[PDB]
Amino acid sequence: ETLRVDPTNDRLSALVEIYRMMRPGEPPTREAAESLFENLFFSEDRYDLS
Amino acid sequence: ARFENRGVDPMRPLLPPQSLWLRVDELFSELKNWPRVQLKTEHLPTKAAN
Repeated sequence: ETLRVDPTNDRLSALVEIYRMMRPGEPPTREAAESLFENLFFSEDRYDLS
Repeated sequence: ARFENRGVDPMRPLLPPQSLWLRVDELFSELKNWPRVQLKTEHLPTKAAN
């Protein structure tokens, strides 16, 4: 049912939606979205479980 | 590259560039429809129309 309620089928619009919910406005690109999502949870710099 | 760079963002989606532009092969086809001159900065050896 989460797949049904999701308005997203492909990954780029998913990263767009992530970009918009993190920061509204400022019309996104691909690379800003991929950069933001990759540094959000997968960067050793800005995210670190001890 | 710009098109899929902004092939995101359901706020202002875009048409595929095939309508707003020719393709390169489409150009080089229509460039066989007109008598054409090519000026270039070196020495071609020898042939007719040259």
